[PDB]
Amino acid sequence: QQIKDPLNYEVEPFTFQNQDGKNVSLESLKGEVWLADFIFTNCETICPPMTAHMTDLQKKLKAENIDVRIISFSVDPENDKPKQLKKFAANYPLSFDNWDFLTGYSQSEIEEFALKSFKAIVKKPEGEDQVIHQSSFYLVGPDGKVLKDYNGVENTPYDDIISDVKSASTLK
Ligand SMILES: [Ca+2]
Ligand SMILES: [Ca+2]
Ligand SMILES: [Ca+2]
Ligand SMILES: [Ca+2]
Ligand SMILES: [Ca+2]
Ligand SMILES: [Ca+2]
Ligand SMILES: [Ca+2]
Ligand SMILES: [Ca+2]
Repeated sequence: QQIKDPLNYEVEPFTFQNQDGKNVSLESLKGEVWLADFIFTNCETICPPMTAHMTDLQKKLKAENIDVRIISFSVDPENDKPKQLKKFAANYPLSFDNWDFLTGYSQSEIEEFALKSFKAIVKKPEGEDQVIHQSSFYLVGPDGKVLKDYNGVENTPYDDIISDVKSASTLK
């Protein structure tokens, strides 16, 4: 199975901090397939579904014994410190074993990283957000190129994403 019309976007170099305060870099992800999304922690009124979907994705990949990493980038890094990241994650039955939630950057940095790497327009919350616009899941290959995007908000094609993770792993 060969991966379709790959997006081939180049993820910019980065070093951010995870929920345990540990450095995570693009370089550190070299040779690994991974999945990426964009989240914020501060929502009383309806929280977006992305982390819930990603949680069920994480479970499905664990069940097929698939080597993958998961990265969630914060889009409100001023509020989302490593402790807030932990407390958010606590609302979900997810494992940190192959998932990092990242912060340690300004709003400007992440906005520009997201536009260059993923062609995504991210923004701060207005204290709330159902979802404003799409939000997508991205598949990144072992050499740091974005290969595919998927809808993380509704009707996530879990089986397609799993099949693409397996194919992106090939020949290594
Ligand atoms: Ca790097
Ligand atoms: Ca940095
Ligand atoms: Ca940093
Ligand atoms: Ca190096
Ligand atoms: Ca669920
Ligand atoms: Ca791995
Ligand atoms: Ca905020
Ligand atoms: Ca669903």
